[PDB]
Amino acid sequence: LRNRVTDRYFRIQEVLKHARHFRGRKNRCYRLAVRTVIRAFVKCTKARYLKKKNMRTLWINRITAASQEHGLKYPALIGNLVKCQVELNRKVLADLAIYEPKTFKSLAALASRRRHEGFAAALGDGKEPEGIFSRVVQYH
Amino acid sequence: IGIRLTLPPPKVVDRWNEKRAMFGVYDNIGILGNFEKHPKELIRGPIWLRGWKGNELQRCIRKRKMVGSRMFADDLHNLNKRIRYLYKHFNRHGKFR
Amino acid sequence: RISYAKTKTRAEVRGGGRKPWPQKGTGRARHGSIRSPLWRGGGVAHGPRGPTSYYYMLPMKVRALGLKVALTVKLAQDDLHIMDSLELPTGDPQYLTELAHYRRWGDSVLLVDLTHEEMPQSIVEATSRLKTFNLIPAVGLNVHSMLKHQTLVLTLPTVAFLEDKLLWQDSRYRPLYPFSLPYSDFP
Amino acid sequence: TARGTPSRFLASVLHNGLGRYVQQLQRLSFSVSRDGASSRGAREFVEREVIDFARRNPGVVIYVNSRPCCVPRVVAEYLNGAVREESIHCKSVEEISTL
Amino acid sequence: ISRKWEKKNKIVYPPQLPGEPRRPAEIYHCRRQIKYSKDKMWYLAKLIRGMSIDQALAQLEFNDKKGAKIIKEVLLEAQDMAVRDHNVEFRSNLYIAESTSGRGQCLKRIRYHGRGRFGIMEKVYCHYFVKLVEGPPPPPEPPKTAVAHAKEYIQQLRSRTIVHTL
Amino acid sequence: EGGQTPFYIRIPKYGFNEGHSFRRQYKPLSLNRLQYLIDLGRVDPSQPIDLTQLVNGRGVTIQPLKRDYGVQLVEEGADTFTAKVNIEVQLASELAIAAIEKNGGVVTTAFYDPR
Amino acid sequence: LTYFSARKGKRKTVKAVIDRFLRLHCGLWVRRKAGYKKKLWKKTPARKKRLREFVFCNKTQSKLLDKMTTSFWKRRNWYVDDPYQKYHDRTNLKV
Amino acid sequence: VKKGFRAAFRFQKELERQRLLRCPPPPVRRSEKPNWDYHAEIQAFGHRLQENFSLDLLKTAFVNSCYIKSEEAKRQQLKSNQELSEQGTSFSQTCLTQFLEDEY
RNA sequence: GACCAAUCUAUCACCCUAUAGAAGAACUAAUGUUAGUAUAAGUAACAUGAAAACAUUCUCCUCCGCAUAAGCCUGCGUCAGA
RNA sequence: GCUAAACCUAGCCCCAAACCCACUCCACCUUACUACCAGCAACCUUAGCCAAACCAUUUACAUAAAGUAUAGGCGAUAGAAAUUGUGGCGCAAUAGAUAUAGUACCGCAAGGGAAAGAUGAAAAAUUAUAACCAAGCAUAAUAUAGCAAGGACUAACCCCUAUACCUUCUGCAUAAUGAAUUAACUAGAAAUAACUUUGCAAGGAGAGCCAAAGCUAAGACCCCCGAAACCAGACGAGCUACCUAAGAACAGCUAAGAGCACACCCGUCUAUGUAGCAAAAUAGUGGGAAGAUUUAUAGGUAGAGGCGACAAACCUACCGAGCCUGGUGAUAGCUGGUUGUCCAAGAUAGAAUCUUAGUUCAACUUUAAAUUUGCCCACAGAACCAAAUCCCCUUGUAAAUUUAACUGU
Ligand SMILES: [Mg+2]
Ligand SMILES: [Mg+2]
Ligand SMILES: [Mg+2]
Ligand SMILES: [Mg+2]
Ligand SMILES: [Mg+2]
Ligand SMILES: [Mg+2]
Ligand SMILES: [Mg+2]
Ligand SMILES: [Mg+2]
Ligand SMILES: [Mg+2]
Ligand SMILES: [Mg+2]
Ligand SMILES: [Mg+2]
Ligand SMILES: [Mg+2]
Ligand SMILES: [Mg+2]
Ligand SMILES: [Mg+2]
Ligand SMILES: [Mg+2]
Ligand SMILES: [Mg+2]
Ligand SMILES: [Mg+2]
Ligand SMILES: [Mg+2]
Ligand SMILES: [Mg+2]
Ligand SMILES: [Mg+2]
Ligand SMILES: [Mg+2]
Ligand SMILES: [Mg+2]
Ligand SMILES: [Mg+2]
Ligand SMILES: [Mg+2]
Ligand SMILES: [Mg+2]
Ligand SMILES: [Mg+2]
Ligand SMILES: [Mg+2]
Ligand SMILES: [Mg+2]
Ligand SMILES: [Mg+2]
Ligand SMILES: [Mg+2]
Ligand SMILES: [Mg+2]
Ligand SMILES: [Mg+2]
Ligand SMILES: [Mg+2]
Ligand SMILES: [Mg+2]
Ligand SMILES: [Mg+2]
Ligand SMILES: [Mg+2]
Repeated sequence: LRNRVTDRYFRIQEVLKHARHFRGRKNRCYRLAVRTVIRAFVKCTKARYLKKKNMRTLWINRITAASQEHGLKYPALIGNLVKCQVELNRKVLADLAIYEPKTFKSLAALASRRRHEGFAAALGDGKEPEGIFSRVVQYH
Repeated sequence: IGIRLTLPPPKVVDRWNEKRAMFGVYDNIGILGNFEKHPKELIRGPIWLRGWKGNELQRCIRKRKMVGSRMFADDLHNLNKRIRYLYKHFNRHGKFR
Repeated sequence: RISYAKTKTRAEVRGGGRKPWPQKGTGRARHGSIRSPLWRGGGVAHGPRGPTSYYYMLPMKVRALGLKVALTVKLAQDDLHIMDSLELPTGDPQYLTELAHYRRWGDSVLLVDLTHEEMPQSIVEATSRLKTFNLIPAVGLNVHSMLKHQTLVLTLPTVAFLEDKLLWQDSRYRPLYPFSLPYSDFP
Repeated sequence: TARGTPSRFLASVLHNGLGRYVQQLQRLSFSVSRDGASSRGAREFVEREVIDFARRNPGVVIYVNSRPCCVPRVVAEYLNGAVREESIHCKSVEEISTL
Repeated sequence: ISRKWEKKNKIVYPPQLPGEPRRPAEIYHCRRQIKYSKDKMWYLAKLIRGMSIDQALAQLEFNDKKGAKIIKEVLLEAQDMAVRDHNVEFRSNLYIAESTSGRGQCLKRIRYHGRGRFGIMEKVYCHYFVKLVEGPPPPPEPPKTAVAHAKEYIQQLRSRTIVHTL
Repeated sequence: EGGQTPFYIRIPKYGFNEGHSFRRQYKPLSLNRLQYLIDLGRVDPSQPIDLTQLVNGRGVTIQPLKRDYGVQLVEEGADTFTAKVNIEVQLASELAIAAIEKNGGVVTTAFYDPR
Repeated sequence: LTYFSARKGKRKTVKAVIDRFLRLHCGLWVRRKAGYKKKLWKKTPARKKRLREFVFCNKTQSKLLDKMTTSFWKRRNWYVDDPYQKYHDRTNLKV
Repeated sequence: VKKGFRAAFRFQKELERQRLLRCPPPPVRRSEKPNWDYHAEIQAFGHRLQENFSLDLLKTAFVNSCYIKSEEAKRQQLKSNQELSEQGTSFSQTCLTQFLEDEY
């Protein structure tokens, strides 16, 4: 032959190194190993958004469970927390609820106070308390 | 397995060989040798071609019309078959037309 | 360069022509003539056919410009050298090698002369027993040999002949017919 | 491909952030080639960048093998014992400096 | 071709010191080219693994199988070599440690079907390896009782940490 | 074109290049070209301006093949022309003939066979 | 079309095009409208006058005719007396 | 016989790596390896911790008694680390006790 | 459009790399071809009449057997090992 | 570790150079390897596939002139002269000649056709290298669940996810074909013309060819396997159909191309067999069995033919006309495939076509370049027998025309 193939086994090894823990011929035969590695890479690249959504849902469920244990709901709690210029993501909320029950208890108390103040305002239109905890701090 | 095991021996190569040290020498004799011999006559190869690029079919027709008078029977038949196949594939089969 | 590789196509291959296992008969893959590129030991589908040749000429002015460029490169690079007569006091390769090493020339000193008939026996014998130094007449000067070697050596007559033959290429009329003809003005 | 690849929890080698800061890089061995077009970048580095790099942090010692090598490599050892033997085959001076 | 089991018998270890164990002597032996299948040889090997040499020979002497006599002769030759060459005093203090049986170099023949066809008839050949280690045989791994299962469950429940957080 | 009458067949025939293999042809020769040649040295006016002199000076490169039987003349450089020399060209017009004669020249015509 | 001949190994020109067309150095192909010599009694004078006039070719048609010809036909035409002498060269053009 | 060479070299390197992975040799001291320095390495180690101290004393602080005995036995065919180590451990214990008493 | 695994050629290299010239220059498939090996699978098919001193005897069947034209060429005798 | 994996040297292709071989001893045209005895032999236009989308006349066997004249269902095409003038940028046992050899094997016949081997200085070295590299197994069998993989997890499973690849077609896991892996072989050769860069310039090229800025030189572009089927001569009546010469067979019983019934000839039916005993077998019921009966031996009838109690049946297992050779690597609007990484632009109104499974033009799309207007645009302008549409300044913008290319729809 003329300048035939002389560097093929290394390609097979590089393709199989990612298949050193599969079942069946997927960890030996190159034909099926190629498709297996391709599918594995595609799924690993597509599962990032799924992982993000799963983590978000898990944090939401944890915060809802903490609120229920403290005596509140997740939507109302989030609304009251947002209605106080106290922006806090869900990860920190879950971490506090897990490793800081007193912090989450104080946060739930503040949320309930804000809820009651908003209800009183909507009922009587203020005049002129405007909620001691309400009244956002203006900026310029 | 397709790949062998033991490496090969040291492929010795004499860069200063008699032909390498004299490769290309005595060429271009026309531009300075008051034009006495064309470089196309320096190459040592076939007799039917010695300074004409051409193509496959053209080279085959050349070899036929220049050596076909003293070629073997089987060789001449194979050359004729090759010429006919090349013609049928070029002047009919292909693309861009 | 003139290639020489030649394969055997499916037609030029010996044997074959029948029809093993008919189409609608056996349940094997459809096949026609044995020795096909899909079989073992058959002919090559596409390959080198006959001895090819990548021959093609270039303008003489392009060659002259290339030679001038090679000369300028060998000169500006502190590699060119001019002499008066390629002679030696004895004619031993050891003496020439020692002189080249002392003068800090290099290893591959390309010596050039003219005529080829006026070569002295001393330098001839000194160069006919080495692998780096080679005696080549001015008539046989190219670019490959100049770029392959390190330094270059020339003499007054060689330089004059080279300059004349490289300047004649400039300021000339059309060839009309091959320059091999006698020509009046041209010698 | 995490299931088929080992993992490790984030941590430090000695909590250098608390007290003093110790350079984790230990030594550097350059295998430059004198005659060879496959180490021009490494040569230019060892010429006009290695001195500045060594003087910018005296807590690291660098060596220069300068042996007949066909592929220039760099051995980056560490205190814990890890070794990162990388290759710098055909690389600009800026790329080698950044690496 | 690849002979190695016969070469393993020439391994040499350095001289042991007084403050060191006895190190049970290992034995290696195998017969090449055996006109027999491989699945039955592996069955016989699995049958003769944890048992000693005496029980192995006793079971082989009453095993209606062609390979039984071959395995018995192989074990007898291995015991003789161990008592003679490898230097071993006790003849019954040897037990089987490893036993396999791989295929050999097979030929090819024709069977001739009832039509214009046929099939390849390979001459299945096999081998037989055995490893006899000095000393008495080890006891069989007893089944884990309920206490072991409870301990494993308690360990698994105690070795669990929070997930997806600090 | 799939089977229909191709475009290059639907057009009828005509005697366009009928006798094209025999129609005499001559390379044009401009008076400005002659003046430029005389000024650049080649084709000196001290000798007859025969076809050999023009071929040597390489002013109008012709070819024996291609049904060419000499060289013709053109009345381009009618003005700013001063050569004064016997010119020999196969064809010539009255305008250029007079333009050359008034300058002291002698216009003539000949016929060169193929060989 | 014959891309490669069987004797010399070169291209071949279709004589039909050479007989039904006319080459010009300017890069255009001249032709003649068909029907200029059949059923002339039923054609109105305007139609007969329009049919007795030459016509040029399109870009694709000109390229096809060129492909069907060789470089030999692209030579000049310094005829002693030809009516198409003032058409081989095109002057006054800006894209 | 494939006309490959670089692929053969890569395969030989892979086989050498596999052999090294098979029977890995014992971990030899880094001092015996080729690329190694003593004075420069000691200076780099001293400058890494960000301070300044004598070099001869630091060198002597690394010489043990068993090492000196082995060197003498080999030569038959540079002080010690007793007082220095004692002072170091005493100072470390005192500092740790003081810190624990001041903070706890 | 930008790169690039393998080879030969001219160039310092020389624990394997660079500049240009060439493609029989780069396989998960063409009921593709060659070589070994899984799959049904140890599944389908299969023979050797009985006792015994291995001398010998017993049970059953037979349209089969004898020599030859056609046809084969040493093809169940001895000697040693399989 | 069983089985395995590599070695490279014998030899092959090209021309470069000469023009080659050929009876020791017997034997060889009769039945070839046969010591021996009365009878004609020779010279033959090659056809055919294929392209014109069929196909009859038609289609090929140093340089320039010139792919010109000329011939041609004047269309697909064919195409002259006078003049001129001693090594491999090769192959290294699936490659190279098929070759260790034209060897068995199919075979009565023409005819087709492969591999043997691997360390070396001593195999008259005992004694083995370093195990490691694919496919099948042992060391080491499985433990809810579901394209065999991911996020993970302190952990294997347990938690959530997602309908194998390629080709076709508007549409896919689809139940449309392809597939058991591994190692080797295996599928884009270039053209008038065009684009980019070198050198000179109204000239260049190492005669010939082109010139109202041109030419030269280089770089870059045109796949494989697959039928039915024809021509000319060999090989084929040892089985089948017919003919020719000389021979053989037909118990017995009842009594004449008579009847039953041995041997014997063929097989109307059942059952088994269906990769079996057999690429056409086993039992009786079946017709004949001194006659149009069967058969041992030899010769003759060969494909546009022979033969034929016509079954258009047979002619060596497949005969609506057996195989081989050389034309045929035939052709083919048709099935299948057409090998490494990454970036960008990238969906078509219709017409013709012995045509709608195919081709061309047009239209869409891509590249380099010169030009200036490209789209919604506002008053208005645009017919007697409803949503609407065309031109359209300022206004948003940056798009549009053309030139030279060429694949793709
Ligand atoms: Mg989200
Ligand atoms: Mg053939
Ligand atoms: Mg072949
Ligand atoms: Mg039609
Ligand atoms: Mg493969
Ligand atoms: Mg299939
Ligand atoms: Mg395949
Ligand atoms: Mg089964
Ligand atoms: Mg029996
Ligand atoms: Mg055809
Ligand atoms: Mg046809
Ligand atoms: Mg002639
Ligand atoms: Mg071969
Ligand atoms: Mg071969
Ligand atoms: Mg394996
Ligand atoms: Mg998976
Ligand atoms: Mg595909
Ligand atoms: Mg397809
Ligand atoms: Mg469709
Ligand atoms: Mg399916
Ligand atoms: Mg121009
Ligand atoms: Mg017969
Ligand atoms: Mg009959
Ligand atoms: Mg019936
Ligand atoms: Mg059946
Ligand atoms: Mg009847
Ligand atoms: Mg009867
Ligand atoms: Mg009777
Ligand atoms: Mg036939
Ligand atoms: Mg064929
Ligand atoms: Mg084909
Ligand atoms: Mg059709
Ligand atoms: Mg299909
Ligand atoms: Mg391929
Ligand atoms: Mg895009
Ligand atoms: Mg029609």
